[PDB]
Amino acid sequence: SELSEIDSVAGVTIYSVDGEPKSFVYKAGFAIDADGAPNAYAPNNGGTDFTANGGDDQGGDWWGGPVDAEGYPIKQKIFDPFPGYYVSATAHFNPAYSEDSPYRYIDSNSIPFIVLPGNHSNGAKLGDVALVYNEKTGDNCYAIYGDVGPSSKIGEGSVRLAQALKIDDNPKAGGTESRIVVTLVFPGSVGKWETPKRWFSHANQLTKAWGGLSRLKTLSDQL
Amino acid sequence: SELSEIDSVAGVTIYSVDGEPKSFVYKAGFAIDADGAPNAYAPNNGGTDFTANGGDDQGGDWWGGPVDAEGYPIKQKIFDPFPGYYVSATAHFNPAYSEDSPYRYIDSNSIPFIVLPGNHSNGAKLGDVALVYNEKTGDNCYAIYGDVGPSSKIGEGSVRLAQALKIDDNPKAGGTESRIVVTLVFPGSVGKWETPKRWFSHANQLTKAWGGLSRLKTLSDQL
Repeated sequence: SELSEIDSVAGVTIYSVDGEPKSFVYKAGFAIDADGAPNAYAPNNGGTDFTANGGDDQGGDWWGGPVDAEGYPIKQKIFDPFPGYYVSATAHFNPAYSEDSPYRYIDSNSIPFIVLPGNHSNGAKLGDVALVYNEKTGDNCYAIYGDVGPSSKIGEGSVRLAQALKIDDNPKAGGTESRIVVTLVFPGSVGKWETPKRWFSHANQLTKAWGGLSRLKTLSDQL
Repeated sequence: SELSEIDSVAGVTIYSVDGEPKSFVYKAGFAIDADGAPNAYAPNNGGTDFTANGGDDQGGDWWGGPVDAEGYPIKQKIFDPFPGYYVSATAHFNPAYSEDSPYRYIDSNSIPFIVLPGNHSNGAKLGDVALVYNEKTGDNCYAIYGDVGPSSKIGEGSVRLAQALKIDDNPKAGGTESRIVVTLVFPGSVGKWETPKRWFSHANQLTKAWGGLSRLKTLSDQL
């Protein structure tokens, strides 16, 4: 077999794929990561996700995004997409923008991105590209490794990636627990922030060199 | 008396203001410029503005945004805010993104920006900052010179700037022709693209040095 187990998370095996470019693959469900969307979090459950999923916004521990000097979530400004909403962070970021800016983070609503579990990146660096495939519908999309999830879970990506895969994109009730999504990651492919046009083109180039979606469909029968 | 006429458009006198930092001021209505908003234009009147307001989207003269090699408007991709909508352009732009990207242009929905009439920039360069004041309500906001309008009209700005001034922000039916908006432009203040946090902070410093909003309110009685 061209596939060799390199890792396993929550019952999902991750396989190294023989050949160039270097890649690994796994079949999992698809939870919705709204992190980075500028409407994900707001006071009093005003966002698309529950405020409490970012922590305590009243001077306790807030982990959902950047905080001020007193530990309160940053509120978006009049020049930000959703004034008064909190700034939701992703692990991948655009260095052009300050820590307190929604523009620093990857907008889950518009950018197809995958989540990898913490300590299970398997050599991938934030910004690396991937091909993502819904085996139930045939839908597929290129994506970046854009966020880090719990080390104990696997199979998660952005609101826009869900839309592209025809998976329910609602942050509260969406996603699927059915293991219908095949993710092919290209570790070492980018490793930095770049424009979506640039990384999408690169994902296309790597996928063609790797053997295309047709090869992924063939390999997916082993998963 | 601190004001000296430097220009006139559509019956609106534009005045330089004595002292540093250099500035000019005018009192005008506020038309809505949806250019740069990624939902402004789409085929078949799908955008927030009428498609015809961008020109001819059937291979003819299209001024609404970039076109392909055949002359038809560029459509947004799966990694753009509104896939399938046209790319709407502003005169001011972010050089980090390609001509065909909505991210290159100033998103009217989120960025407070003013329009100056073509051939009537009066020394201002795109990216320069301004203080904008609704004399009827007292609302005010800093903004950038973001787009170029018809040479025969004056008083126009972005959807977000309308929101900040509590003026109807609808691209089709909004804005006002009542001369209630006082715009104080700082020519030579920035003259390039930079993050909103940077230019907004600089506008705040220039306004402090210039004498604050209270000075603009007093000067507005001469307009």
